[PDB]
Amino acid sequence: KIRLYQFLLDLLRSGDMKDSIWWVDKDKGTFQFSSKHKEALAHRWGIQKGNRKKMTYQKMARALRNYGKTGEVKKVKKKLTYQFSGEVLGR
DNA sequence: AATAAGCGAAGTGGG
DNA sequence: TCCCACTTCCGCTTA
Ligand code: NA
Repeated sequence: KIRLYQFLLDLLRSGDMKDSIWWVDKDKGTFQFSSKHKEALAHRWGIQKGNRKKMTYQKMARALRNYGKTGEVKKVKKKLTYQFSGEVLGR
């Protein structure tokens, strides 16, 4: 199945949930979730994965934090904001 | 307090 | 066997 970082990058490229997620500086790979509309995007991730339970933004962000060490996605010190690596953006 | 974002041991999937 | 890539659960911290 698709990886979480790829699901997010694909959404940003397609624009299909523009009210839930958006680029901040696409050249730098920085993006931000909507405070009010991020849960709908989390729900979509869980359904795409076929997980047993309903996915929540909290659980999705718990997965996102695990990318910090390997580098695919890092948290930015701004509300709801993260940054893809150059390697992820290049692929 | 109420609300929200952010943080970081065991269970599940598919190798 | 034992890692992948999360998922789920739980408790805590900061604003
Ligand atoms: Na939140």
